Amino acid sequence: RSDEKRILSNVAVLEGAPPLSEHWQLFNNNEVLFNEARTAQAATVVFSLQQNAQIEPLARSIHTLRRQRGSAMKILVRENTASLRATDERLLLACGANMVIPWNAPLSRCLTMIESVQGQKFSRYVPEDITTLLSMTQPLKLRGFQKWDVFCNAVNNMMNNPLLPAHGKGVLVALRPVPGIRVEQALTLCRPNRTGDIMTIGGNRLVLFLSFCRINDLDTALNHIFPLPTGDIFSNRMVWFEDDQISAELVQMRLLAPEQWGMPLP
Repeated sequence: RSDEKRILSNVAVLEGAPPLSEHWQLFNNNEVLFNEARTAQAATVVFSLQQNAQIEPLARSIHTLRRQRGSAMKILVRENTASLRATDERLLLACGANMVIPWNAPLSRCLTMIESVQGQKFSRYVPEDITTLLSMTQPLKLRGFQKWDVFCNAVNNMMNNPLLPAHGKGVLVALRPVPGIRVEQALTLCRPNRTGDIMTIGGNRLVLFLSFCRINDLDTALNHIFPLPTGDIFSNRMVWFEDDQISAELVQMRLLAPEQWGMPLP
């Protein structure tokens, strides 16, 4: 029947202690724990975080578990060594973890937090593609059309990522089509070939983000993405190439009603 009371945990979480009840099961590492958690349903899964190199493989495992097992499972990250940055915490929580047990919390407090998550159902939306999430902490790996909010999020995660270079992150360009063309039609002509080049449609504008592109190279970039001259497709264009200008424009973009958000044609 139900595995709601079952606790699957890496050995490191109990800091040397044996299983605390008949419900606890211990695993020598996060790989064997994850493989077991794959067959669980409503169980508590407690991964151990030792070093920063484990963040991405852990993000992938949490993501796989949340998407494939559903909302009943409680997925916890026990930070054993002081390593988790605020950005990587945001990533792990967005991938499907209910809670992170920080390093400075002793074993007794760790045990209190494990009991606190019981009966808690995961109600947050988790994106299907892990690259949508990894774009929070890693350079943009998305390409092509993205829904307005997903586009806004990816560009915003890029401006706020402290590991990225301060300069030349790319160019944000909002293109307005000529009277005879709808944005949905202009979108079918928008075919970027580079990873990091994404676009969206909304409020009668085609909005592109071109990674590592200098402002002087914008026309060159646009000539490669479109098979026809951009002057024949679009009447107007608004460009932002400085971090403050891009961030200021993402604020104005986030004000667009979902009824005004466009989607690609079938």
